[PDB]
Amino acid sequence: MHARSTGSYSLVTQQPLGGKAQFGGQRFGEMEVWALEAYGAAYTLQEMLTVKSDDVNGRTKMYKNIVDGNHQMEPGMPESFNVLLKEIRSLGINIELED
Amino acid sequence: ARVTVQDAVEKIGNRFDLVLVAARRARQMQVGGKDPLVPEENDKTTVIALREIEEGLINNQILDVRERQEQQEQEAAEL
Amino acid sequence: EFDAIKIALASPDMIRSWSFGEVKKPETINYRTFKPERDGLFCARIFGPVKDYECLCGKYKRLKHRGVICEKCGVEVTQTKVRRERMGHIELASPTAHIWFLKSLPSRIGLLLDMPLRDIERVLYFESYVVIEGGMTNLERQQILTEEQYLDALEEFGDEFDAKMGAEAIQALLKSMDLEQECEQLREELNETNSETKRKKLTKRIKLLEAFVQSGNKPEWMILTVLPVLPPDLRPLVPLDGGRFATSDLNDLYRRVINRNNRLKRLLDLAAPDIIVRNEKRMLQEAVDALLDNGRRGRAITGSNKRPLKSLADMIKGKQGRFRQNLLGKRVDYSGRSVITVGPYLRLHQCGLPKKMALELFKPFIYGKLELRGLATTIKAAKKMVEREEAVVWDILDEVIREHPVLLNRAPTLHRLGIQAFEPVLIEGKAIQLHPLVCAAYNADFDGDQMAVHVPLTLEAQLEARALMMSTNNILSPANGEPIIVPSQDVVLGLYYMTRDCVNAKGEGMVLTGPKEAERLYRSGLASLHARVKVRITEYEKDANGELVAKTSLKDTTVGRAILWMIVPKGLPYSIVNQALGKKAISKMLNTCYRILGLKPTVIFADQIMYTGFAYAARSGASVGIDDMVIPEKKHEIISEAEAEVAEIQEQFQSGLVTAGERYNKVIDIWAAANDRVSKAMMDNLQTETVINRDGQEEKQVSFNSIYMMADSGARGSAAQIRQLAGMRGLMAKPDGSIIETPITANFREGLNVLQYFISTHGARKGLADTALKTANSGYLTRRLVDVAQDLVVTEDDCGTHEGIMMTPVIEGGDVKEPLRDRVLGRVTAEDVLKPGTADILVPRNTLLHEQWCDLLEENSVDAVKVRSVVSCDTDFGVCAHCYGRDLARGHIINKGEAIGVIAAQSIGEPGTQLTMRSSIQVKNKGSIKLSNVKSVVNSSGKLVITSRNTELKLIDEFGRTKESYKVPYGAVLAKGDGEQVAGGETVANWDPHTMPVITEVSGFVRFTDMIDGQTITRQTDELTGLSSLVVLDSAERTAGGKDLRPALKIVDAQGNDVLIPGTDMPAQYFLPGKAIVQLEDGVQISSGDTLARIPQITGGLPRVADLFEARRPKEPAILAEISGIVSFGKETKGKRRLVITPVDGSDPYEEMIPKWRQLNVFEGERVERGDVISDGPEAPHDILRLRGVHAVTRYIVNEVQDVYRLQGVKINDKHIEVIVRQMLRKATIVNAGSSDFLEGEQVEYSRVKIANRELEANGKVGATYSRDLLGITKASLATESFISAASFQETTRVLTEAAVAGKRDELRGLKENVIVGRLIPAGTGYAYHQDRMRRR
DNA sequence: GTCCGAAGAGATTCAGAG
DNA sequence: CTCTGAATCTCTTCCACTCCTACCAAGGAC
RNA sequence: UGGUAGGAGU
Ligand SMILES: [Mg+2]
Repeated sequence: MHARSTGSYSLVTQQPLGGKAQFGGQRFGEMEVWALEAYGAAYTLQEMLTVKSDDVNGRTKMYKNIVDGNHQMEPGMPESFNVLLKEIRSLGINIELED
Repeated sequence: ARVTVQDAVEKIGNRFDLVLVAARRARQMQVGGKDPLVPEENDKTTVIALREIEEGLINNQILDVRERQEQQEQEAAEL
Repeated sequence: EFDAIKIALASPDMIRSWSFGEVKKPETINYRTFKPERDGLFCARIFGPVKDYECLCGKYKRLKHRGVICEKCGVEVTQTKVRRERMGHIELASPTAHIWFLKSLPSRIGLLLDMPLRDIERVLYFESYVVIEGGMTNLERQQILTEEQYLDALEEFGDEFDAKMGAEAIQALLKSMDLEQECEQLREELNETNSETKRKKLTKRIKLLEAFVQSGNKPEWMILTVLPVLPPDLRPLVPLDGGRFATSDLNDLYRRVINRNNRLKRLLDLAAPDIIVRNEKRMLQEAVDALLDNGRRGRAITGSNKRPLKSLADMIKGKQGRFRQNLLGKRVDYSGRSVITVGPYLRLHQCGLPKKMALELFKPFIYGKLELRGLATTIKAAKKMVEREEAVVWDILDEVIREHPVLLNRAPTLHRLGIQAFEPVLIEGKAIQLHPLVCAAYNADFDGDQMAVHVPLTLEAQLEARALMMSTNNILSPANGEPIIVPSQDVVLGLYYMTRDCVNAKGEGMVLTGPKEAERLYRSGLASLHARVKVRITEYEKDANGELVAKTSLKDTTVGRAILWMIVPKGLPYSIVNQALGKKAISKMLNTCYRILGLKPTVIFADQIMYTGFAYAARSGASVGIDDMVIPEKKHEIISEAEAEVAEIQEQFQSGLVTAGERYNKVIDIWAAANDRVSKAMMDNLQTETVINRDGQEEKQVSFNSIYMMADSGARGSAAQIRQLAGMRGLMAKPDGSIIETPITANFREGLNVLQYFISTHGARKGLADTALKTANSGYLTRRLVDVAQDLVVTEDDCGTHEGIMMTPVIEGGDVKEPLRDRVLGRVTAEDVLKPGTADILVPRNTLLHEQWCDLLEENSVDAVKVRSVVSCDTDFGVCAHCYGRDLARGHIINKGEAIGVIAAQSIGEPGTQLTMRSSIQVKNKGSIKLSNVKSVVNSSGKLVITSRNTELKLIDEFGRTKESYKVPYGAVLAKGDGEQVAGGETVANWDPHTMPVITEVSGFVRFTDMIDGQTITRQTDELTGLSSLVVLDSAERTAGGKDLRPALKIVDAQGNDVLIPGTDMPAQYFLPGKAIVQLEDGVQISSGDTLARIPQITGGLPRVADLFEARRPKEPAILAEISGIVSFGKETKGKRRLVITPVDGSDPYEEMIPKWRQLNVFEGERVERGDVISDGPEAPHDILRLRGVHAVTRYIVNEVQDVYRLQGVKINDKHIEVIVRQMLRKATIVNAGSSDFLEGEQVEYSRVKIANRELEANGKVGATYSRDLLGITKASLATESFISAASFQETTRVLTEAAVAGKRDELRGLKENVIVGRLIPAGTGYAYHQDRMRRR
């Protein structure tokens, strides 16, 4: 048995999931987002992808909102995507979020 | 402790915009000072909004017209 | 903010623009001091400060200073978080080629320069000199020569010969080359080559040059002059917490590259001899190659313990890369995991949840409630109070989780139902309590199984889980309409025990007032649960629309059935309860309740059924014992008889009378017969074992044996399990697959000796390994299927198209494999269905077929109905709601925004674990004979021999469908004439497969076509006839002269003139294959209808499904007729057999090769229809698509996959396979460019060409013509328009390079791509937001 | 105080053949 | 002797969640 | 700490 509400995070700002060793969060694997989006559930998928995993600003804003009785959500951008952007830019390939 | 959604789905057939309208109504209740229309009995705002949608007194057009009335009241207080 | 992601090859100017500084010193942060070095990979000056809002130096460490730089430190005073964003650069002393654009299958740098990749590799590593600006020299600049050859050239030419070494020469050639002039020259060459093989790779070079021209990038940017460095925080030197620091294996590679570059710079300053400088340049280039892609070229540089270093490329691709591990597999907070256990007290929508787990998961909600109520003033006080788990905290917790659903999922999530939402109830313990009925969908087994829980935080997420994911909503599986909840193990056993009758029991013959009286009697013990009685039952039937009328009558039912009637809802009839109520009966009753009374009564009924079944199964006290499994008394006698027979056969073999193979086959047959007899005797003794004496005389009844009760009810076990428990275990196969001669005589009730146990262990281990690998194979197939069909979403509502596929029941020479009503249920019609009464229509054009419409279709029983399908949908980027039809999970047309692609892929991939890896025609029933594609010739005997290669023998019943259809080979005689009914069991057609007869038109003399004396024909002696029979000699066997002339037979009249075929001017000719025995010699009169010659005469598992969806060409494919016409043979067996065909209206020159080892069965004279096979064998789907169109290949793939799935017993609707097929054939090649700007050889998306053609027909310009193309699922996924979806799937490096050179721009709009980005997916509840965003643009 | 299998698809080549 | 076919080599991928237990890694020289 | 294997559970 294990559970986690908020703990440590890695360099990619995801939770380490050392299991019970370092208070890890259960991984929402690739085959689970398929089932989440097969239901047509978009908002749950968005919150699991951004607010509970990588959006550090989203994380702190959501935590502050919950204790105040509000249940809003700021989507933001996951930090894993920015890490990937920097990784690809490091190979001389230009990645840009053009508007 | 509502167990089914089918009866509320009959009001809004898509069952996908039902989530959107119910979320909007529940956000209106729990964030603003709005008090529920259907009587409340120690229930979360989720089920309160769903029960209102079931009774037929809440719809997307109803929410839109209510928002228009609040906008008119707000602009009236300005002058 | 953003709306697209663009890829471009970065210029060195862009690299410098990104950089906030320069890296020159290889040394990283000092080990002895916490301070980062001045010019290291971790530099505070060129990257962010180590401490946020504080400069490294003390004088500027104060937080007040904003955006200031210390004069000596040279470090900004911003937060440390920018250290992840800041990037640096290093200036390489010498240009180095980018590895990705090299050493690849496309060889883009090689394709640009049009010189062999080995030459590039030779030049880069300083082996062969390539010349630039040759000028007046005889040899061209593109050619490459050796170093000694370069010395000879320089002794020949002093200055005009310029040959550079390494990447510098390549960059010089890239700069020198001009794209547009080479483009026009290559286009001219393409116009001049006129050979398709030369067009290959030349069109590729032209496309690469055009992509470089259109994109705003220059080829010289491919050669790397400035190398970016990753931000230091991304590659961290994490402390060990002990001695020394960790190395990310990336800082090591960067250090190596920097050190080599600095050493090369020092050598340049010192002006070292050219050999040493070239060696150092090679070392630096190799270091850069190792940094960018370790192991791409040569062997990967290893840090220690023989573990290759993980380069930058290696940490993007693969399962361990960002794309799979982190972007799509983000770990989630507010989650927990624990062992699961069964709770029968729970309702359907509820689930157990430990108090400690609930307290930990819902902690922020508890804090908020404490702050609102006022017990805790600050967050720290609330945290301390919760850690103390005081009394008030539990009361607050009960309020929080009162109506907050939690998401529960199993470790493997195959179904859509693999994750479901429940309303939690606080329990004590450490195990999650799960509802027994729910566990069927989860595949949970309650044997150490674990399940993770997740908490939806936002209000939208809570509403979403309640509306969609709650277990009460998921009643019907999306794969097929059958219910997903069903009483499984103990509830079904209890219901079966309750609803059963005993011949004599306490309380028999009573007449009761109602079900309450029956319960009262059973409880008080006056009447038994199985006593037959007469109970007055109030039965409600909804004869009126929305109204129920009561019907009361006396019924002959047992006490148990009457007791069960109380929980049944009002609408259902009483006929369902009166039976024995096995598992199928319970499932049917639940489905009937769902059909009649809706959802809420069905949920209440399911809960009541589960409770009642559990209670009465417990009260029954069913148990298993060693006396329950009874061994038949005749087993010993049957075994003795079988052993006597096998000994007799062995004795016959000893004398040599019977061969060893036939002896083994007879032994196998004898043992199979003995096993069948033993099993039948045991089952007969078991099922009616109990004999009850009632009111005097004895009587027989169905036994109450506990094992038999378990088997009959379907609760557990089967016929095979009982056969193994109380009978012969049967013959067991060897690992190779052969059958062991001696079966396992002993059952499991009695002992098994050592040898029999070993024989059993063979198959047991084989099956275990089969399952262990089936898991992984099915997982991979499911992943490919999900990705190939991610984008499909029901976008529009109606297309108004008329094209559709034809639905007919599948008849494989026997009983109906699939009833017609099952395939067409829930699908709309493309065209109005015609009534069997002529000039009348049964069904309108665009009406959706449901149970009632199908039933009305059943009465008229029309076989062929046209149905709109997914592949025929004309809507671009999605399908309409009408083409898809029913949702298969709810009784409704599919809603807009449904993600049908993922549902289809998961439904297909779920049964994958079940799928393992490794004459005369007589009709059974009477009916009318239908014969199609037939050229019958009758002889004196009245038999009819068909000339056509493919002809269909069909049986018509009274209502008209083909009950049984058999393929009739060419040359099969026919018993009874067509159009008349034939009695059952009568052989309609007869033939000898070994010898193929040859059709003739009129009796007369024969002389062989292209007659040559002796070589064409030579008599062969036969012992049976006693006279030599003419046999056409083989082309190789006969001499050259005879083999050059066509071997065939021409009929001639008795007078001597050649016989011409009736109805045509040309003289009759009949095929004579090489080495074919001819029954009637040339110069011998024949009879009408006689034969002129004789010609001598596959996986069902998961790999078959993988091959079907991959559309791989079979090892031995079949050839077909590309264009209809009369067949001809221009040249025979000269290099390769040549076939020419000409259509009637205008002869068309045709060329075709037929291999010798492949037999050719098409007649030389008979006209062949387009798409007819010339060689029997497996058909490649590409040929089917190219010849017979999209509908035929769709039908073929659907039929084959369904036939594979039917054998295992699974049921998957055809709509999902049709969706996958639609996703497969998305690309169309341009037949003719037309007015539109599309290259002829280029391949474009079918939707784009459809849009362009529609725009052109809107104007006066003529549209382009296209040919559809079929691609495998892997190729289709990798060839999608967006590079993000392809990069996340497979082959990240290849697709990234292809997008880099082409400068692709990704518009998102996908499901996987939006998931990667982090936005709302276009499907489901995000559809409204996405369409609003589209409208605002 | 500081520094140096196995399965498949695909690209390339290569031997036959006219 | 160009030029469709067959030989070779060469790259890529082989499920998904945990429980853990260890092995591993830049100096003396200037 | 972090990367590797090693065994095990479903
Ligand atoms: Mg289990």
